[PDB]
Amino acid sequence: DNIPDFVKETVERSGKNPMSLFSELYVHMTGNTPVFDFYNRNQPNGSMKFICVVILNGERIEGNVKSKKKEAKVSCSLKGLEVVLKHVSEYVVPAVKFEEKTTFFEMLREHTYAKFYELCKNNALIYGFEKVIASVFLKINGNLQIIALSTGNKGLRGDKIVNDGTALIDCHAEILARRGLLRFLYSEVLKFSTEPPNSIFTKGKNALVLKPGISFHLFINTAPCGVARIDKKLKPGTSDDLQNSSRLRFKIDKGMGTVLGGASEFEAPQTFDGIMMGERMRTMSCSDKLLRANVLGVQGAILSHFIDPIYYSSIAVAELNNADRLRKAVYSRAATFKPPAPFHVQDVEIGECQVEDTEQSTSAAARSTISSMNWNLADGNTEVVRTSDGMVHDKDMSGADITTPSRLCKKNMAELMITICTLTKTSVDYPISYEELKAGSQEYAAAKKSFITWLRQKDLGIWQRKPREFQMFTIN
Amino acid sequence: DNIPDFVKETVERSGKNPMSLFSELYVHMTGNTPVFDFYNRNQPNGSMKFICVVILNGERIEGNVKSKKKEAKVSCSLKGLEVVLKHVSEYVVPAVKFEEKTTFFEMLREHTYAKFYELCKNNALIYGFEKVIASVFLKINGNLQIIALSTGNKGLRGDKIVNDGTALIDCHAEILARRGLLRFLYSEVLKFSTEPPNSIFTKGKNALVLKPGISFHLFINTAPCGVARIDKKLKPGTSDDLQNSSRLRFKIDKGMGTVLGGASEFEAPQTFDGIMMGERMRTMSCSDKLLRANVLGVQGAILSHFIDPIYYSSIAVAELNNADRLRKAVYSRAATFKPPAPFHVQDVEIGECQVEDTEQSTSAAARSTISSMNWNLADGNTEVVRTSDGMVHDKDMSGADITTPSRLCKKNMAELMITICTLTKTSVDYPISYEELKAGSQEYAAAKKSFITWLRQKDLGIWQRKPREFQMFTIN
Amino acid sequence: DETARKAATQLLDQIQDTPGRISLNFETPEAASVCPIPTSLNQIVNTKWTVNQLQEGQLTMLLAQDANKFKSLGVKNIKKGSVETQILPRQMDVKEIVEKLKKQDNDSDQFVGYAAAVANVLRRCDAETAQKITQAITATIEKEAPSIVNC
Amino acid sequence: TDETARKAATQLLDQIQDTPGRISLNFETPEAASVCPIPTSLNQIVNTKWTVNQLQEGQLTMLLAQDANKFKSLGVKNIKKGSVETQILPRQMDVKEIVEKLKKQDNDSDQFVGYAAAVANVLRRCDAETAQKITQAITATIEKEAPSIVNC
Ligand SMILES: O=P(O)(O)O[C@H]1[C@@H](OP(=O)(O)O)[C@@H](OP(=O)(O)O)[C@@H](OP(=O)(O)O)[C@@H](OP(=O)(O)O)[C@H]1OP(=O)(O)O
Ligand SMILES: O=P(O)(O)O[C@H]1[C@@H](OP(=O)(O)O)[C@@H](OP(=O)(O)O)[C@@H](OP(=O)(O)O)[C@@H](OP(=O)(O)O)[C@H]1OP(=O)(O)O
Ligand SMILES: [Zn+2]
Repeated sequence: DNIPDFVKETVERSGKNPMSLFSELYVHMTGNTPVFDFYNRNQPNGSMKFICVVILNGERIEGNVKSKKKEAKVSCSLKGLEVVLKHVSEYVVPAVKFEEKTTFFEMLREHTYAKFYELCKNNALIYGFEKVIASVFLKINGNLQIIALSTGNKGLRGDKIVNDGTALIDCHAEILARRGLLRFLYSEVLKFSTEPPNSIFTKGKNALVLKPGISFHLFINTAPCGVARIDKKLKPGTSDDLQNSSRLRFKIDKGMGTVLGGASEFEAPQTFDGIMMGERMRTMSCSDKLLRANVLGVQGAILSHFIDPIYYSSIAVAELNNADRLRKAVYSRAATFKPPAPFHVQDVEIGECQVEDTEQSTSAAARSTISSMNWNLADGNTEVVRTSDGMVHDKDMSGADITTPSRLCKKNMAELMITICTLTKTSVDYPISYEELKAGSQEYAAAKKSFITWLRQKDLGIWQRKPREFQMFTIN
Repeated sequence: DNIPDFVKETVERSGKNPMSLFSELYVHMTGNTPVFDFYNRNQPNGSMKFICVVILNGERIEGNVKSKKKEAKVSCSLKGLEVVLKHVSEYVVPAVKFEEKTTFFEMLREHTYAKFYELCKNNALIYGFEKVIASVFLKINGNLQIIALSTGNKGLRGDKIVNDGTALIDCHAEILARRGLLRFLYSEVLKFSTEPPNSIFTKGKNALVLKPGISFHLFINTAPCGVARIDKKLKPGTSDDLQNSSRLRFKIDKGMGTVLGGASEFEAPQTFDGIMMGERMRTMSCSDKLLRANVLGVQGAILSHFIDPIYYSSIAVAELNNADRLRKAVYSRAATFKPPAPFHVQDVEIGECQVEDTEQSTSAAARSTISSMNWNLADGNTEVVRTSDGMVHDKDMSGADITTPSRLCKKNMAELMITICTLTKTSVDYPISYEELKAGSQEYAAAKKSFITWLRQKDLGIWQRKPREFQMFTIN
Repeated sequence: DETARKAATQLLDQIQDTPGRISLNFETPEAASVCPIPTSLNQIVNTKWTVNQLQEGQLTMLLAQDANKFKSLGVKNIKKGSVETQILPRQMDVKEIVEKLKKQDNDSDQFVGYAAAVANVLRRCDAETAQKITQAITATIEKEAPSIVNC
Repeated sequence: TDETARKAATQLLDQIQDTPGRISLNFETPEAASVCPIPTSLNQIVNTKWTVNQLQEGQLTMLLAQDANKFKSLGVKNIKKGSVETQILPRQMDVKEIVEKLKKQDNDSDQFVGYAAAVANVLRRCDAETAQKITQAITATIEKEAPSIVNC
């Protein structure tokens, strides 16, 4: 045929219809929008025909003369896609910024997008994932290096849950970035085990402690879902309104928003069987997760066995208002809490981006994507994960669908942790489950229980803990 | 100078120059500012004259020849006034029809049109929103009296939502008529609180009971959205499309028409934060809300504490009226339902008018407007609101911009009910919110829940309830 | 055609002189036939109330009055908790239920899909059909599994 | 603006364009420190020997390539403890009284979730032959009781 098979393969890999992708590329390289033409061809006995041409890059993209609209338009779209595959180019925009003002976070914002396009040139299949972008930066005495970068704003569906823990539950960018940070921390711990001088960790009184001058910064291109996005009102007016706005919220499946529960609502714990019967899964919003990470550290329960708690040093959101709105959700709620020793409340610096608020390209027609991507410096390669099931899909030698667990799933983290046990001659009990391993950190578990009890006491909300079956798989 | 004297007398009565009146009319009609042009021409006698040209509703209007630029502008403004005024554009009042036929609703249509035109004399700016109209008539014995009047065929935008209830959700004509009827019932309750003989209520068992012989009638200019008002030449298809003729239908913000449920996005309830950033807000169609009003009454949940349920007696539609379709939309699909006592299904009468002409009709092909008006017998004065925000706008000191809540908003109803209870010496629990106040009526809430459950069971569709955040504001 | 025109010209003048108010003419066969009201809406009541007692702007006049004159109605309002229940169960089409209801290797899936199909079938049932189905459910479960039920 | 400031700005945009993910600032010149100021709470100037260059992309994969003898123990002992409850494990056992209540309960406001769970738990214990025959009878009961639901 007149259409190369590579064009069809690209169309299939993109996941979009040929017309939409061709129109998007036409908008990307040119300042116009394709408009089809339907000139007719008359046979001696009479006929009706459709062609569709479109003019891109000065080439005649006139399609085959066919009877009906559908085949003519798909042929024209395929020809235009062949044209765009020819003369390999892609959307790029030079960066400009104002200086001499507070623009430290603008550098982080611009560099995150620049690093995003660098991986895009290596793997073009990850284009269009700019709707939600998060990154983690590490600062050492005025020198900053990116660590993690990830996308995604969807969650695992209820019917696709498994008890073996190889399926990701939350695919939000600000959580995948934290997972990449934990992977980088695992790599750093391994480096300390093999070369203490070249590592950022040092031997402390009880566990590994970060060297002086080491700090981590988190940047998100949009405000996290939850308390920070409820309202923009300057004043609440009443004490009840202030209390209501600061209460916890939870997410539901792929739902873009959040649902607020009252006192002693949803008190019954979630059940594994009930979810399979049709009950919708409830997951806490990103604001409450950030609050929990600030209170209890970002290292988690498992990594607490070797390293001291680590907290974010600064949070940057590319929004104009920012300031008090995000502070109230991140620090003010747990300001009065007094955790035990170790672990403590961190006064994370809150910063506002200079200019170039990202809401038009993050909240307009880009929500149709279902695939999320994660990247970390420890691995050095990009990975795409389908948010519908939390697993990566690929084509085998015969072209059939093959699925393998993601590198950041619970099973892979447990395998890495056990590999750390084996490499450093750290003997562990056997057999042990994932839940038992997390419960081994007495201090972390006690701090988490105290924080949950204090949250309940302050009538802020009720934590909807996941069913125990999600962590009941045995570690091998 | 070819200018009708009625324009001049209306200008004199308004107390403003023709330029100001024309500017106000243009501002109410469209969402932009007028564009002006001028020409300079010589004369055989050596004099100089000026000609002014303006654009109204996309139509070029040129004023008369005048010796001054201001005079030419005044003439052009007068021409635009004469164009936009329906008093001479189409007719003043037809006031002629055929008798001896069963067209009693024609009298109601003529009377409500006459009332709308009479209200257009006190305020000469409220002209132009006669595309869609609705009214409620009170009938006792052989006497009729109009109590409600409102226009509007659009809804609130998704980016203008607020949690304090000062913004109207639906601006269509039918809903505002019921909202005004609520205020009329409140005034009647106050009249009964001091003069039981002079009021329409009586001291019956289980709260107030309407006096015998009193009924309410509703008239609609055009067929309500939803099941009715079908103007597609493609005709119904297979049995699946036949089933779609009774399925629940919802409105779309910033759009037109109605959409059919069952898509891949109608799952999960709406959220405040999600709608804030661009999620489409779902609003029940007019026919759906008519069914709800017919089943559960028109007094609402808040007023159920004082009075018994009240149902309409007859519904009349002028244009695009089908007797079979209208009955099926509001009566047939819920006749088999058996709501708990005292609620019952009302067999409302379906009526049709006498005159209908598509060529001269003003149903849809005419120009659209952004503002809507409502009139109430209890208030006695007209109110104009902007659909985009559902808030009253005014000007002071020949400038600025004042935003005022509408009289039909939820907050105004809450204050009215609070005054109702305080003046009647009936104690109410404090503090209380709008959501809790509506839930106080045990009988109405149970009936509504049963109706929703029955609608869900019979596979008609899913009722899209508004997010809870819209009614969490505290009532003082 | 006598008294018909004289009757009709009164309504033809009412729409102009007094818009919004209609006063039908009765006690005359020639006048009542001009505007025949529907028989369902033709109710005759001899109540003392009248339609002219209404006044424009009555809400403002009533509000601007002393509270002494008004009397109580003997009613009480109490608080109540709202229903937070969302659309809890995920819905699937009728055809989608059918294939899972007839699956053979349900043992390998721990009868999860079969249980979900049964639950959604129960959801579509009404008050009586669901109860009868439940009673049959328990009867056939007890009859075929005495070792598990009869304890 | 200036000449030193403009040179620093050009260097910053050159670093942005050439090497994404790497940030280098200047502090030896007060003018060079004013173009891109750092918040006082995050400056924290300190003296150390570590540097950014010690980080390498893909360092994790390279690390497992080394054999065992180059790795030293960290002196940390891990003991499992804090088992939540002796509750059996995969919800395989619902107590007989509880499941009898669930199956015989009249109030079905739980959207039939508990009833389906009880039915599934009962079916799980049934042997292969007796569970399959229960399936045929139960499908027949569903078909006969409410044909309108499935006859569509
Ligand atoms: O960062 P997330 O993706 O949200 O994962 C966390 C994490 O679970 P992982 O074991 O998958 O990292 C938590 O554990 P800690 O890091 O605090 O030890 C916690 O689980 P626990 O409270 O059981 O430790 C919580 O899960 P849950 O909400 O069930 O508590 C949550 O996982 P979710 O993804 O389920 O939110
Ligand atoms: O618009 P209306 O005709 O006044 O109907 C409304 C409203 O509908 P909208 O939200 O479309 O405006 C709500 O109904 P939902 O849409 O939330 O279903 C709410 O009713 P609920 O509180 O039961 O939801 C409300 O009350 P109000 O008019 O005081 O705002 C009344 O319906 P009810 O009076 O029957 O409650
Ligand atoms: Zn989020």
